[PDB]
Amino acid sequence: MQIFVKTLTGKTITLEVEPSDTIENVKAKIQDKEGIPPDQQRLIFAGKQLEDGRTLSDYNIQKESTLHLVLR
Repeated sequence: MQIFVKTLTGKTITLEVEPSDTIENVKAKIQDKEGIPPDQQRLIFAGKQLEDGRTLSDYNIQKESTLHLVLR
């Protein structure tokens, strides 16, 4: 499924992911696409900071959802 990741620079990128993917995997995908190191990535959805070892499904992230990416 497609999701959106809205960064603080004005850029929103798209990713192809599965709800069973871990947050760590998603951060690795963001690194692949945009070059941002995972340890700098703070991901937020529905007021919650996302934890590396959990999955997208754990946070009820569905198709066409938007995550917020803030850099540490």
